[PDB]
Amino acid sequence: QVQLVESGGGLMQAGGSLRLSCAVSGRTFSTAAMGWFRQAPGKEREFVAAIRWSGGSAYYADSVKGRFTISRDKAKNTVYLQMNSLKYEDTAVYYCAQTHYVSYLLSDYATWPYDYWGQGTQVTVSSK
Amino acid sequence: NLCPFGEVFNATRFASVYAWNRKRISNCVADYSVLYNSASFSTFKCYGVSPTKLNDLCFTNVYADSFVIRGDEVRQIAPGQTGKIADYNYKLPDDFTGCVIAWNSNNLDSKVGGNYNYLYRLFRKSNLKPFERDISTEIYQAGSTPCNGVEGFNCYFPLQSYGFQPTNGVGYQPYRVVVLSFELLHAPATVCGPK
Ligand SMILES: *[C@@H]1O[C@H](CO)[C@@H](O)[C@H](O)[C@H]1NC(C)=O
Repeated sequence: QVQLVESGGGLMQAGGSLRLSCAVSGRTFSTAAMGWFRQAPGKEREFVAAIRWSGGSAYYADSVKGRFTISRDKAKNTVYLQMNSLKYEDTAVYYCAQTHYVSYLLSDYATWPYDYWGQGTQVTVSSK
Repeated sequence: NLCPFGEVFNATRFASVYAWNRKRISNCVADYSVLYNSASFSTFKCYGVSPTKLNDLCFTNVYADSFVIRGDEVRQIAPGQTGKIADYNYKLPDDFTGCVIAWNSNNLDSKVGGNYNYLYRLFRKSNLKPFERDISTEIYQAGSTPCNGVEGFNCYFPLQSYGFQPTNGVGYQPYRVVVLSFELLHAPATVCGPK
């Protein structure tokens, strides 16, 4: 088992940039990939980005590709979501997830049901 | 001064086959009869040696290689075999002298919803040499364009989880494997049979 704790959410003006963190503790040696997901009020949970723990290759949903960056610090067992060029459409609760499942195919981490989930952090993007 | 075969065969944790474990046995009496009389094993094949003649032989070292693979791959842990395990994960030499021991570990290594902790190497540019161990995680170029260490189209991570669930057919169930290698170098022969 691992425990995922997210931080860094809050209010930001459109066009700004914010970094979310997710600290992983417990059985950290098991980590194969980390993923970020978001849920806006009244919408289904949506995949944002995934990163392979070994090598750091990243996979992005189309709605954030070119704007968001995912990175991970192995020594600190932390994954980061750098949310650049914030838009009103980015307002949501962001959740980090961990899996020990190793796929040869990075894109599978967009649809894999993960093993453990963070508590969620609210990001609210203000007008103009 | 009994050889610590218990530590090998009764280990709670076993290695992924790509990153197979080797235990060096030395400075002990080896009671091989505890293995070959046991009903705990379903595979017990010895090439160019019989566990009954080991009881009055001395070696400089004995090596016990251990890992998990699925049932259908146990046939690949033999001299002259081909397949993903023999080619990319764990290779025996054509003239192997030693023993291959396996048992079904469904009760330990499978879990409801799937255990994905055991990995294998799915891709490699060339076959392993005998007893070579590759733990590299270089992105594998499957297509005609170089990867430059970035995953994408035709550019794959080389390792893959097995999926062990208790309801799998026996061919897809986890098996624990131990391979015994016997070595005699220019040193005192410190691993002896009870005679
Ligand atoms: C492993 O432990 C069991 C006790 O349940 C015993 O039967 C067996 O001899 C042990 N294996 C070795 C190789 O010592």
